[PDB]
Amino acid sequence: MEYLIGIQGPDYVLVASDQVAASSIVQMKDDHDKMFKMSEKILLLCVGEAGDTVQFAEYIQKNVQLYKMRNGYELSPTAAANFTRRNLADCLRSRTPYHVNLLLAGYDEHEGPALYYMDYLAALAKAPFAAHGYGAFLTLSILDRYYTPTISRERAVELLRKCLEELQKRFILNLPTFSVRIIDKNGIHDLDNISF
Amino acid sequence: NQYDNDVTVWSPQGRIHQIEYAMEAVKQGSATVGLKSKTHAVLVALKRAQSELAAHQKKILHVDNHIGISIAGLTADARLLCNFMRQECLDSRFVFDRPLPVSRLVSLIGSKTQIPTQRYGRRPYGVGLLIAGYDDMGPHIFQTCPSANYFDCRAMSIGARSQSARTYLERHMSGFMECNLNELVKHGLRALRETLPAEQDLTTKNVSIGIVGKDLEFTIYDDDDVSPFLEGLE
Amino acid sequence: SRRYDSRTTIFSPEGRLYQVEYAMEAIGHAGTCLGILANDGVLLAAERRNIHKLLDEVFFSEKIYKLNEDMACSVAGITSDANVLTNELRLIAQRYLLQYQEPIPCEQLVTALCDIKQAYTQFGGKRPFGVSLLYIGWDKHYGFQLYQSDPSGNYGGWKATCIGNNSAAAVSMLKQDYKEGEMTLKSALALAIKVLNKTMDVSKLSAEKVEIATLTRENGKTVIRVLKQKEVEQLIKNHEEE
Amino acid sequence: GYSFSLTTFSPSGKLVQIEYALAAVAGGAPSVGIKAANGVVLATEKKQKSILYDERSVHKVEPITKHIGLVYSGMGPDYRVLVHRARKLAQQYYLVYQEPIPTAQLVQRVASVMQEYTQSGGVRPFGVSLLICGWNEGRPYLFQSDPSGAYFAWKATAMGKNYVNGKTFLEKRYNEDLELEDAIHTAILTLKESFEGQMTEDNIEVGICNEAGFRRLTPTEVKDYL
Amino acid sequence: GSSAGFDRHITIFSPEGRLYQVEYAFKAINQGGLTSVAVRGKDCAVIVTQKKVPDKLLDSSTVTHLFKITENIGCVMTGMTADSRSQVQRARYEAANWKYKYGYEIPVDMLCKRIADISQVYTQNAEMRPLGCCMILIGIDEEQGPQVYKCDPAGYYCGFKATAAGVKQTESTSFLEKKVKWTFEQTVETAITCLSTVLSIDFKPSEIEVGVVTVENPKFRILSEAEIDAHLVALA
Amino acid sequence: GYDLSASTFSPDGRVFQVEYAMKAVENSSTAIGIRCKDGVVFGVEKLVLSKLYEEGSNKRLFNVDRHVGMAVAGLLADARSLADIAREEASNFRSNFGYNIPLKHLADRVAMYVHAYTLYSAVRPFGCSFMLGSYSVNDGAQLYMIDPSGVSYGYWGCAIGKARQAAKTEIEKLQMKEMTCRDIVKEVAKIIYIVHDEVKDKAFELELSWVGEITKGRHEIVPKDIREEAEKYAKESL
Amino acid sequence: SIMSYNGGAVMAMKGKNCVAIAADRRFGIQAQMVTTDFQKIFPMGDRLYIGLAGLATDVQTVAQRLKFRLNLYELKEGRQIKPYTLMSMVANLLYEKRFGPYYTEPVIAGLDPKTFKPFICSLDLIGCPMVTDDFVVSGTCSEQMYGMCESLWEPNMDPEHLFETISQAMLNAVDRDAVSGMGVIVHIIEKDKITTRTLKARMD
Amino acid sequence: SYDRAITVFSPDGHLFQVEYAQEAVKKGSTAVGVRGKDIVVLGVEKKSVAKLQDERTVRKICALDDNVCMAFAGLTADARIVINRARVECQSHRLTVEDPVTVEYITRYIASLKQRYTQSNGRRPFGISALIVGFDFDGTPRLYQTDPSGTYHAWKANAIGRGAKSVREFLEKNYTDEAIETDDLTIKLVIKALLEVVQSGGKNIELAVMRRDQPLKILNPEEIEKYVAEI
Amino acid sequence: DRGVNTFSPEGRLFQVEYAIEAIKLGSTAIGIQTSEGVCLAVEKRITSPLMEPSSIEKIVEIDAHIGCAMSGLIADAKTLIDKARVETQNHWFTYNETMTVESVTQAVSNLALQFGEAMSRPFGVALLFGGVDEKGPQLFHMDPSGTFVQCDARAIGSASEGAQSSLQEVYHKSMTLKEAIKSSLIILKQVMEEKLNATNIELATVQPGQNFHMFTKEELEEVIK
Repeated sequence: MEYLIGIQGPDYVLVASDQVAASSIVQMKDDHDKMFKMSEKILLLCVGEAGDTVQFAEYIQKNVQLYKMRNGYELSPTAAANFTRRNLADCLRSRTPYHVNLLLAGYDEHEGPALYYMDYLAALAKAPFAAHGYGAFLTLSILDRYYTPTISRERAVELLRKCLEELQKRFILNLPTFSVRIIDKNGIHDLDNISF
Repeated sequence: NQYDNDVTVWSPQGRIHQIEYAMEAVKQGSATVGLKSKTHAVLVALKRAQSELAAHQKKILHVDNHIGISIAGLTADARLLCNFMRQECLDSRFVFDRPLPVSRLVSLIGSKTQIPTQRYGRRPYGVGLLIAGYDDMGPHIFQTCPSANYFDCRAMSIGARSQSARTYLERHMSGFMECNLNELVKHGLRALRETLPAEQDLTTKNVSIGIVGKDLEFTIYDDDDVSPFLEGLE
Repeated sequence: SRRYDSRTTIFSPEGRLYQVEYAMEAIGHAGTCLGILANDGVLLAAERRNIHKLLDEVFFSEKIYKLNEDMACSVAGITSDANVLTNELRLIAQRYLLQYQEPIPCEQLVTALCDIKQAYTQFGGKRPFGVSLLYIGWDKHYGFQLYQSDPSGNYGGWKATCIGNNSAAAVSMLKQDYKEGEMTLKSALALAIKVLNKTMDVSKLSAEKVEIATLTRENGKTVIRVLKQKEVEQLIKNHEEE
Repeated sequence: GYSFSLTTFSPSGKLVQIEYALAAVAGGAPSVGIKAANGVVLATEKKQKSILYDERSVHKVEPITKHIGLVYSGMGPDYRVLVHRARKLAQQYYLVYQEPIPTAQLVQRVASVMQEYTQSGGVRPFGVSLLICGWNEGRPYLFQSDPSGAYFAWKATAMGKNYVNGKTFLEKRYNEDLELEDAIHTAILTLKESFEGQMTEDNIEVGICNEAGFRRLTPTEVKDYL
Repeated sequence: GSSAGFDRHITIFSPEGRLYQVEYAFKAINQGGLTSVAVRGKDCAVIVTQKKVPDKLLDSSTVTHLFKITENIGCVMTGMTADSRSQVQRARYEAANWKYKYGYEIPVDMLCKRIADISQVYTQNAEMRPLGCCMILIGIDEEQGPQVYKCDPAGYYCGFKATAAGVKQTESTSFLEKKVKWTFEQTVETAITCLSTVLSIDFKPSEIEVGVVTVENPKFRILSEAEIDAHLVALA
Repeated sequence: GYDLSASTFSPDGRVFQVEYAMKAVENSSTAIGIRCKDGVVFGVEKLVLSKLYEEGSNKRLFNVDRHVGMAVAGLLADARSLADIAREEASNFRSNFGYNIPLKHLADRVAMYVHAYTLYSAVRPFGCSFMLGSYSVNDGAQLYMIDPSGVSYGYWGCAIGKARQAAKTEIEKLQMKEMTCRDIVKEVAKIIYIVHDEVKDKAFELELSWVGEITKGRHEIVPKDIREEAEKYAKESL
Repeated sequence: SIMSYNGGAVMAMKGKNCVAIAADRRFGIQAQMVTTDFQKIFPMGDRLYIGLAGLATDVQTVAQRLKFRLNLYELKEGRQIKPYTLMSMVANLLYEKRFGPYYTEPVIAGLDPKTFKPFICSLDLIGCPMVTDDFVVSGTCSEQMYGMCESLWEPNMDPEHLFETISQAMLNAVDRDAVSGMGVIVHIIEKDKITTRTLKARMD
Repeated sequence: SYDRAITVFSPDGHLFQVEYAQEAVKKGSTAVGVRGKDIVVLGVEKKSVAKLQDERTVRKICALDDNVCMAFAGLTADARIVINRARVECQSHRLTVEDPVTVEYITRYIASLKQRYTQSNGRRPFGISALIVGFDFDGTPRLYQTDPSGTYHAWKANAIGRGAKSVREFLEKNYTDEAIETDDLTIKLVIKALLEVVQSGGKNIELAVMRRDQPLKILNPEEIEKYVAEI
Repeated sequence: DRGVNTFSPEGRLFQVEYAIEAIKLGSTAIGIQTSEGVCLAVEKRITSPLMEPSSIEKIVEIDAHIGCAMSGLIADAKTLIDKARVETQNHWFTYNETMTVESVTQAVSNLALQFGEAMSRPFGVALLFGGVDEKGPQLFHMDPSGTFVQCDARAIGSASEGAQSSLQEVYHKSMTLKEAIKSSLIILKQVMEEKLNATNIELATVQPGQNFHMFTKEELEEVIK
């Protein structure tokens, strides 16, 4: 199972994900990126059924980019999140549904930082923090215990480290490294990988 | 004038000008002769040459083991009809495990080519054909036209100046049945030669032959293989 | 079939589209429609053609149609053709809202309708829609906006513009009276009346001969309203004293 | 069928087919519509060519629903098409909203159908003008829908033969405080101005619309008014 | 009489607001050279039509203009023969379908209206011409009694007390106009007399066709040569 | 131009395209059908336009069903299409109702199909006329004729083609009602030889077919030897 | 069941010249809670609200498609929809998916736009209406809600008493339900004002 | 469905409708492109310079992607359709080839679409001509030109629209290596060429330069005024 | 006004005849087939000095063993060229072998008369197909009527009548590729309005054992001398 996590601060959004690509019992790739850049201020974290994640994420990415080309400005995180849900829900009762779980992080000029949680059935929910996968069962309570709405980005990174450390000690799966990114008013920034 | 643009428009004299114009296409094509005996069916076509450096445009085509055809008029239409005939023959072998009787195949060509003479915006096939074949009822020579009518003939000629080839065939047709293969082809070459202008002659570069019979699959003779049939002709 | 085909979507010898030009001729004789953009809102002023005494009044207006929560439009040309396009505009706006959960930006709505108009002039064999439109709206990207589109599928943004009867003369007046970035709704309403008085040829302007709609932002929400006879009558009075 | 339009724009910006459809409407039998304070009246001249015709076999005034009535001027067979389509539209609306379609909503839908015939392939426009009446939310309505698909709300109007004089007559006789009974009288009088010879109860059709619903006046009732 | 563009070729409006093609279709009804007359009685409906068969090698029995639509509905066609046959075939189908989906026999006026509606479509669509024929329907309705309906190429239909169609239609209308302003024998005699008077011909049993429906015997019936002769002798 | 389309009525109420299609039938050779007491006999004057053609080429007598024969005149390609339409109609009827289609019903179906090509600009009217003959114990002998407009009638004797008028006069002299197929075959041959032109259209072949009690309800080509007597008798007559 | 996958409860109560609509705020996937501020009650006019319980994805989809339809209706008709007309509109929308239904049971509460008469109704997933004079409930704890409503509801309650009644009904009902809760939101619809209150509830 | 053949061959071997589409291109606003060392110059006549107009809403120069820009002449409504078709093509190419399209690749797609409308039933040809520029993956400058018939060619310098011949005739004698040496020298050649047909050359001319890995950098009124001032 | 599939009184399809007229306005292309291979030369016909000569493509590769020269409406040729490329690759996929020149030409020809009212008109282009298969070097020519034929030497385009005369007076069955390449360039220069350099013409050859090879600037100059 893959792991996703998002923490929203007063003026930024912090996201992280495991970099393991697996085939049955073997880790085929240990530095796989699960984040997709839709626009300058929007990141799409996607996990789930093999094949579906990339096909779906790329489809969204191409449509988000097309919107910007046709209008001259980027779609906001909220509009992008709803566009993603609409599409996911449309394929829900079709012959080819997309079994994917995702998080949409973004920064809107007027609205600020946003974090969106979406399950495979296309239910959309805005949240201060969220996680996906089996690991979410061991880390959600940790976020509940230490998270405050005015948490700074330095404290957020420490909070993320706490969650990832818990996975190292409690989780049965081997997830040694994580991609860490932050989105704010200056765009998407790559932070150092958190490795164990 | 106002009655010669569409195929769906009947003229006041009870004619369809577009179909008559499509018959003109067949008349300008190089002549081809088709005759038969009691055992064989022969197709002889005068291969025309657009240039002095180009090859002679093919006229005789294999359709099936027992059926061969010669075309005069629009080449595009000929290929379309030949493809249709080939498919009909293939269907017959796939479903009934036997060769499609020639007469039934000609009937199928007739109905297919009639459809476009009654529909607005469609045009008639601008090609005439000579169909040689051999089946249970013997050897056959059929002739199709752009107006979807077809004829069963003892001998026939179509194309430019084929009237004189038909004139020749009319007087020599009496001794066609008893005629053996070799002499039957001669009668065919002689009739085809009549359509040519005095100077020009039948060589191995402009004469293609097609033969089918009692114990012979339809075979096309071109270039050096037609030599034997030509050599010894007064 | 070919004998009766009018061939509505073909190029003429000098590269012109006759049906499109003929539809523009029809729009030129229709009721006058004028749009003016101000700093605190936009307005639409249209001359009424239905003025018969036995006519009844029971709709929102005559030439002004609300498209969504933040947009309105005015039409000039074939009335029944305008009904078709106005209904289509409403659907386009609702479809955008269903997909992104946000109101469609003004310019995006105009562009979508212009695509439908362009399609009629290129294929299909049908006569084009004989309508010209004026759009007024507010969105979060560019605030207050004003657009005008025509039968060919072309459109453009304007500070002040006019379509319909005597629009060329109305545009001239606007050029010498519109102050870029120094206009207000009250000052725009006066200009509208002034311009409308000149283009119209019936001496007394009259409140019954016109229809005026304004679009403003009130407490974080767009407000679109058609001025009542009293307000319009008062505006005409002002011009007399003006 | 032909996929090209039969109604196109002329050099001066007109759609001649629609104008020719209006000429067919103008040469039709006279029709009057008058909106009273508590109802609407639809009156039409229905003069048969002879006494061989069965007066009670065909009607010109038709109900669309329980609260909506229709009348036309122009081509009878074209009118039948629209009546059938209007009834269908009214039922579709009822199936979805479970409430009788408001008169204005029905007129809009009928006008949309008429607009379609001025742009769609291989067809001519309808050669008829309609007068629609109805009662919604304690209020009477009177609409007119022409060949182009345009529709107007009227207080009182006339169409068909000599409609221009009928409208002038109505302007000098109609008042806003008029009652249904009074409206019925002035409606018959309007028809009388353009009528030929002897208006009986068999050569005119009258329909009324009030709070009880829309109904075609019976010949006996019409005789009393005459 | 103004014209413009293709208004005399297809069913589009002319400058006056007329449909020339529909008007030409009415002239096509008179091309056959026959006249039909339908009369409604107090408890019966009678249709009489001219029966001209001067070819002599023709099988007289197959030459007719009277048709059975359903068991209780009869009709007489006037105009182009092939157009009439297709219209009769369409009416038979419409009636059968109505019975199947509604569970009861189609009323005469509903059938006429249905046929008229199909005819209307031809006057509005340009790709097809209107039929050059006229259909008169008769039958007994449970409450209204005997019915007589007629629809034409324009898509117009109506119920009549008495009506006619064809070459001598106008004079038949006038003749019946006075008479109308009746028992089974009187209705039948009136119909035969109208036809005879307007055509100036002393009819013989095999020169006319008679169709009837009565309240006692609602089934549409065609009179035989012997039955028609009895009426012809009583009129003489 | 009021005569360019089948969907256009002329000012005097005529469809000129349908009438132009009838001209094509009048240019064709004569075909006659005679209905007697025992069955129906068909006779066609098949013109031999060339000596190169085989005997039996371009036949104008078809079998549309076991008990139904069809004689045609006009555009052969149009006629062949109509014969296929009729064959399919007969076959369809047997599948749906389980028995031999009645001739009158078959004539009605084909005529309406023919009538469908006279209403639009999209298609053109058929350029041929044909006769339908049949015989069954229940129905007896039947003979129908359908022309380009779609009208079909039953006949005692019929003729189509160029000499349709001259042939009709010859047919009226016979008392076919009480005659039998055997003696009628010779008469049909005789009439065709009389109406045949010698100056124009030189050289023709006589086509004969019949259906009745003598063929047990099966439509077929008249036996060669029986046609020999008829040809002999017709030659001597004229 | 598909209707208990996300949990949730909605109830509408009729008072004297007023209506009340309430719902839980929990959004969760099976046993795990994801958020505690999920919207289940959507405005459909000035004095007309709709509450949706059931599958979260269908709750959002139905609300969005209904908004799409209502908006077009208001523009075309030029008026605010009547409570009863909205019920029919919703039933029609749900019936279209007769064989492949939206997993949600809507609850409508409002006052008529001209007479201000209280109106409440509840529909099932197929689109069958249940117009009542007292209350309507929907969700995973409907049995508990029925119990609370049947014994607490009284006719002709004023806005204050109606608020107390619906509040107690929802609070005690959701406390006996494992997948419903995490807060309760209540809307009191009066002729002149709309009052929205969030209640102090258990978060376990 | 309308299936009438609109574009057919004429007796002399010409396609009438295509020639009529070219007539429409001649009435369009003048556009001029010029190839440079490491930047491409596009100059379009602004013409409509009304004081009540929102200039940003009617731009002739557009972006097809992040690396390709284009100018057009002729029917403006037809142009908007083609531009949007190309935008979708660029997006599709990035999701199936994992790389941006080259200048010639998008020119080919656009030209192929134009050709398709000259041989299809029920439709007339597009009434526009386009000038496509940009830089390829490596970094070389390109200048292509497509017309209504669907034929496209690469050019060093080119003009389209009204009085295109005049600007083309003058472009041969003024296009060199020294002239396109520096970036500010590529803006000099264009303007002069435009000035031979543009009435009151100055505020009636729009400008745009496409550099290396740099977005559509439209020039401004004063920016262009500098060059106009000196000239 | 007539339809696109209308026959003329002399038995010809008007549109097909008009399409052949269009071929006459096109650039001259020459094809010569010898025992050592086939060469294709086409006049670039550059309209202006500001136009890049490299962008003009009158000779293209259909497959490794087949080359193609076009003349007439170049935009219409692209549709046929792509069709031909797809045909050969489909043939390779299905039969694990190369398609013959004749087969490719036949497949491309079958799309010529497929128009009506789907193409709305015939293609206004003529094609020259040159390549090597089991029968050795082969040259085929196809025009707008759908007619295709094998030829020893052929010229198409504006000056095809003049080019043909020269071709038939200087062509023999034994001539090598070098002679053909030189001979074809000699005739091209004689019928070309402009001067024949190495930037205003196109040349390509296909020999047994060698792939389709487009001569470079340097290789043309050498031969041009």
